[PDB]
Amino acid sequence: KIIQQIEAEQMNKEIPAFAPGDTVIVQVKVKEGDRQRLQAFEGVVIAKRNRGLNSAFTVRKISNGVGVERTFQTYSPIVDSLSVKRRGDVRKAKLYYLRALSGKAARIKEKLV
Amino acid sequence: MRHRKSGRHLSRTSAHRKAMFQNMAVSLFEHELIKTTLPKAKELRRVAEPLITLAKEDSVANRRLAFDRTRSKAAVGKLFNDLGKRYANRPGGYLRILKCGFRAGDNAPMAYVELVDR
Amino acid sequence: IGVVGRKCGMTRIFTEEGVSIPVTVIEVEPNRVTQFKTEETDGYRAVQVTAGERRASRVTKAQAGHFAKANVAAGRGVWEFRLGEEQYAAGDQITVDLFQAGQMVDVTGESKGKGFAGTIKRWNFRGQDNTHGNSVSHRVPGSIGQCQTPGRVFKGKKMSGHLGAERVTVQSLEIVRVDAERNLLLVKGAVPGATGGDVIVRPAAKA
Amino acid sequence: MIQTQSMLDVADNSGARRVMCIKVLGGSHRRYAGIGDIIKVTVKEAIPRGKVKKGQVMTAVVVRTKHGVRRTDGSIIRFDGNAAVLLNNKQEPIGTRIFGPVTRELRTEKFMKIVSLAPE
Amino acid sequence: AVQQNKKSRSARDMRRSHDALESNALSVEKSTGEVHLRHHVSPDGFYRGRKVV
RNA sequence: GAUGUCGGCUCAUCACAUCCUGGGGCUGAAGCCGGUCCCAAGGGUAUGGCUGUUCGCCAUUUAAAGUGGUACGCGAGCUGGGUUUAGAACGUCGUGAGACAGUUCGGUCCCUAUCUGCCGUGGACGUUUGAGAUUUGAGAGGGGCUGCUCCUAGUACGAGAGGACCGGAGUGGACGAACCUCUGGUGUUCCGGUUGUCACGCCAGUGGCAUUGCCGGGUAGCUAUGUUCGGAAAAGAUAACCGCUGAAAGCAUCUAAGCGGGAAACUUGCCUCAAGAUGAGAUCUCACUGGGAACUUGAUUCCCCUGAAGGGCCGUCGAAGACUACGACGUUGAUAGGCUGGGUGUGUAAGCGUUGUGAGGCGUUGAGCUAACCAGUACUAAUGGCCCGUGAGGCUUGACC
RNA sequence: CCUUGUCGGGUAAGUUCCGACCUGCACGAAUGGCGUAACGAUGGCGGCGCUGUCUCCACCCGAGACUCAGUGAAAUUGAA
RNA sequence: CAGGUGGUCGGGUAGAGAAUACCAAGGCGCUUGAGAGAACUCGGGUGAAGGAACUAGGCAAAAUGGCACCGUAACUUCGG
RNA sequence: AACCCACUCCCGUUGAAAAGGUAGGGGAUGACUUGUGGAUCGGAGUGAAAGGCUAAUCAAGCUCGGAGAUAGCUGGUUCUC
Ligand SMILES: [Mg+2]
Ligand SMILES: [Mg+2]
Ligand SMILES: [Mg+2]
Ligand SMILES: [Mg+2]
Ligand SMILES: [Mg+2]
Ligand SMILES: [Mg+2]
Ligand SMILES: [Mg+2]
Ligand SMILES: [Mg+2]
Ligand SMILES: [Mg+2]
Ligand SMILES: [Mg+2]
Ligand SMILES: [Mg+2]
Ligand SMILES: [Mg+2]
Ligand SMILES: [Mg+2]
Ligand SMILES: [Mg+2]
Ligand SMILES: [Mg+2]
Ligand SMILES: [Mg+2]
Ligand SMILES: [Mg+2]
Ligand SMILES: [Mg+2]
Ligand SMILES: [Mg+2]
Ligand SMILES: [Mg+2]
Ligand SMILES: [Mg+2]
Ligand SMILES: [Mg+2]
Ligand SMILES: [Mg+2]
Ligand SMILES: [Mg+2]
Ligand SMILES: [Mg+2]
Ligand SMILES: [Mg+2]
Ligand SMILES: [Mg+2]
Ligand SMILES: [Mg+2]
Ligand SMILES: [Mg+2]
Ligand SMILES: [Mg+2]
Ligand SMILES: [Mg+2]
Ligand SMILES: [Mg+2]
Repeated sequence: KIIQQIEAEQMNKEIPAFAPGDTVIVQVKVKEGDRQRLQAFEGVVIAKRNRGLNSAFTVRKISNGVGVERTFQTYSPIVDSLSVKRRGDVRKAKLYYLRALSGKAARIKEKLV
Repeated sequence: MRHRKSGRHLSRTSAHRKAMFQNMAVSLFEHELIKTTLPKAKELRRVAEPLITLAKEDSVANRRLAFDRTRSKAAVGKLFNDLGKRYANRPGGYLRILKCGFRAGDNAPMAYVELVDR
Repeated sequence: IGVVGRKCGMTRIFTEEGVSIPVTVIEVEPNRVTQFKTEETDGYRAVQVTAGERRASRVTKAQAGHFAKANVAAGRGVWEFRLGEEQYAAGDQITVDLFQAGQMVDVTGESKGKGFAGTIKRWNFRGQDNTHGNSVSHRVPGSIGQCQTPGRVFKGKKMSGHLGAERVTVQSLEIVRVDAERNLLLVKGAVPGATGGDVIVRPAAKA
Repeated sequence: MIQTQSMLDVADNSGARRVMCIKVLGGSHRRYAGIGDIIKVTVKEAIPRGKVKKGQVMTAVVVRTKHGVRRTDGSIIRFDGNAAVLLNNKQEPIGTRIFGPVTRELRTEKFMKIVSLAPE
Repeated sequence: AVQQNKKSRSARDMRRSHDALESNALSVEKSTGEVHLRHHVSPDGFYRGRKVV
């Protein structure tokens, strides 16, 4: 229980409650050119691990006609903010069936209001 | 390589092995003493006791969960009515294993499996 | 000198700026001193050092009387460290207090043993084909020697067997944190062996 | 792209549509090429009129891949599609407008041109 | 493959010198005075002085 | 009374007449580059197109894509494209069967390793009384590579173009060892979805077989395509070469005497094994203090009492393992299974109640199930037994009451 | 034969392939000469899809190999 | 002794079907077993990023596959 | 698809088998496949022709006689001085 007890002290609260199938917006830090600033990265969440400090989610954005996905570490001092803009029912845990579909086929349904 | 892995194969396929331990348990809850083989008794004690722990709570959902893994009317009837009530206040450790000699034909070491209060 | 610990699993800590430091956590029992080998009865100069909690019914009377020349009441293992020059008494106490930040150290230990390994895993050989006419030989070694002269296999040929649990030392790993309350060292990098093993932490001399 | 004979398209206006890797420049035998490395391409399928003819040895830098780029964190950016940007004899680009996103991992002193020309 | 010379009486008997037997884990039952194997049920059915079968 | 022939794959080892890196002499060597010759074998020494090809010719690299020996290394290690038995065909030669050191299509590659050898791993005995544990290191292996920038400095050099030596800092490639926190993979023992059919008396619910029926996910372990670390610095003795003093030979002269500088090679330095190192080493600690007779006198042999320190069998097991061996533990008890709480995974179980003519939806509703993980707990299994090992450790000499 | 003859096409690069040239060592007209739609388990090149063929292998499931009890061969051999 | 041997009978649910998947009547468990879960060999399952770079040669594996309708080239012996 | 045949890979080679097996292949209303009964024979038959088949034997079977064929060719040839 000695690494299960160090890992309580790195965790200081940064994140709200959410699920796969949401549309989050993420404020990340940008360290370039000797000036720190923020940057907004908004997409749809497709994955979650829950190992403690080793928790990490994944969010897919369609930027300028090109897909991109970004895996964020949860308790990093880079992932600053996390807001939830929409939520819906998907009845699965990992949405990896959206690396193929593109447009109207990749619509998250709405049972959940 | 087997590092920290658990469960032994016994040189049977995975569907034989499921349908054999289901059949050694269903005969143990009729006669309450079985003369069996020693490596087959060390792995019977990881199948039988989750049926005795389950029998301590009567439910329609538990009598369906019990029927769906030891599939017999007589074994479900022998639980929930005799067992799970005789063992109502013993936490764990429901049956014992006593090594007994060797088989005549081969040398397969034997064992008894016996319920603990009988 | 050095301190004897235990591998207790890998973790990961974050700095202020944002990078991740992979960290191996090492638990240290405070180490008692058993002997102090001087140079006039023994030649060399060294120190026996002992970690604790062995049951009383497992020590022989040869070892129980050996652990009572100094009031130690000792446990598992006796290790010995060769040292340049420092005085030590018979019954002393060696803690994690001689380490600081930075301070690149050496870490020894037994590795994890794989049973009886072939030549594609032990020595990283290459394989023959899989479809183009090939016979039973798909992962076997190739040839061994030359034909008529020398007529025998040279000593030191690379063949199969026992990727060992032999001793190995990782070299020049740096210390991230010293904890004199829960008795921890935090080392950035990999430490040899399985979790729950036994390990030695020595200040490095390669530098 | 990341291996010899890896079809990958270009992210450029004046270029072709598809090219193919033939040699990973660098060391003795670099087997793979990540984001921000110089490869050497042949032009495999041109646009009916651009600038670059079909079947010409050129030089390109790699800007997007499906394997991803990894930072000093457990945080990786991973696209879907491979993408290159052609160069001249000197390492300046040929075209004018770059299509799609790039990463900020690429920006060094010699590559301050194409980072400014792209919508990230 | 085959041999090229036959093996003598010496080099045949040296091979089978690592091949002996043992089963000495015997025990006397305290109650019945019956001999059996250590950590086994006695051939009458007693284990540590208790009838089980 | 048989030594299986060319090229490829796999695995290699030596030579030096050096391709690269290291040290230097001369130059028709300004600088950057070179040319040529002495010293040096430590580590390196390309992917492809075409051909049966080695070879070669090309395209693109690179610090460089060295030359030879080992049955032109290697078929009881692989292949069988070439040569190549029987079939068929073209061109040529012979009236004819047929042939060609000319072409073209098709054509079975055998072996369970006894000995030397090698890579792993145990048994027996020895080390002069016997045990438990820790070690010195005689000797032997492992490793050894290199680019590009940037500062020195656009300085020395040169009409200009072009541009350094010595030193320092940075981060790449190829190779190696370890290791799963991360990023992934696998995960037929975990949880879902679903197709055909048989069954449990029927409806519901569920279970067999269909490659794990076909798939979606995935804990532990294992793993690389991931993560970290490595190659040195320095010291000695030298090679080529550069000398300093200095005669023989009044001068000169690196040598005859004397005195230095000198490279990845050599010897240490760093990691591992290592007293079977028969030369069998060294420290600490523990154990055992009974007779008798025969016959011969390191006195030997027998009889009887005694069996210690300890070890082994046996049992529960292990990130140890082909068997062994090693390591932890046996009621002085957390060694393994179960049980009780977590954690992780999966994605709102059945039953009821509702809405609807019905499939279905909704309270039921983060539900239920959850292998290998963590923490606790004597509930079951590790039996206060047997066998080995004895009884004070020879003799000579010197010191030493 | 000399020979990878010379010229064009296809590939970043083509001793094979396709189209021509005529200098046919040694083509040629029922041992038939040149064309030819459809058919070939036929010979040779090229392309799309596709992939553990391959960079370079990692993991899992069965049957052997290994250990224990029963039975129990073979080729070979001057002597060690 | 995994081979060879002429002719009749031949139910049910799906399906064009004597193919194929489960079952009825009826019959069998293939005359050495028990372990443990090394290399390597055989018969299989999945795979990051590439997609013939392998090789004498896409050999072998992977992929394609049903019924209904739309749609269809050069060429030709006028059928294809 | 039964059925007849034998194009590819791997396994097997002391095989389960003196020519198979597991996966894939070609023909499948005819120059078809096959059951029973007969006819053709050793310099002789048959042959959509390979020198193929004629009882696991074929550029001329198998068996018994001539016949203890012939061998300038190999191998062997036995107690003492
Ligand atoms: Mg869509
Ligand atoms: Mg099945
Ligand atoms: Mg192990
Ligand atoms: Mg094979
Ligand atoms: Mg010799
Ligand atoms: Mg011979
Ligand atoms: Mg030389
Ligand atoms: Mg050869
Ligand atoms: Mg062979
Ligand atoms: Mg050989
Ligand atoms: Mg050296
Ligand atoms: Mg139903
Ligand atoms: Mg059935
Ligand atoms: Mg000793
Ligand atoms: Mg004792
Ligand atoms: Mg005529
Ligand atoms: Mg004709
Ligand atoms: Mg035909
Ligand atoms: Mg046997
Ligand atoms: Mg039917
Ligand atoms: Mg793949
Ligand atoms: Mg893929
Ligand atoms: Mg090749
Ligand atoms: Mg090729
Ligand atoms: Mg094929
Ligand atoms: Mg038939
Ligand atoms: Mg067929
Ligand atoms: Mg047909
Ligand atoms: Mg012929
Ligand atoms: Mg015949
Ligand atoms: Mg005659
Ligand atoms: Mg004769």
